[PDB]
Amino acid sequence: AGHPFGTTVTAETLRNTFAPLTQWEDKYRQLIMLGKQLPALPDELKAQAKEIAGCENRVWLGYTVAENGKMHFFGDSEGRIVRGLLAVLLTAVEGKTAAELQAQSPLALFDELGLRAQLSASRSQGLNALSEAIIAATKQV
Repeated sequence: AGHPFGTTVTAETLRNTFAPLTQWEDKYRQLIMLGKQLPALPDELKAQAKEIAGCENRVWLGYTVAENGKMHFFGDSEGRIVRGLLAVLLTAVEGKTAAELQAQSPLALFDELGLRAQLSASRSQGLNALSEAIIAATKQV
């Protein structure tokens, strides 16, 4: 269930890493490299994840809550770009209480990385679906 995002990889290392990349294709590649750091979710735990759907790809997204209220998220995806975008989202949300996550948008980091400006429109529906799954999970907790 475990992954590096939030712990060994953070919003500020993503920011420092993406900031130099001015060619958008370099952002794209960084996005893909980032998603290769996401470990494979075994079919076992894809079943305990809610299936979220964009316009081209599926993502799986689960969560647990420690007793101190912190939420651990986990997920997987088949497309490499979508694995990158999911890694960015996990970096944004991992380790936060339900209270802390209803404070800003889950997708603010995608803007901060310069990623939204050039992604296809179709991505926005999957991103927005991810955002509302997070919002919904904080509602359940």
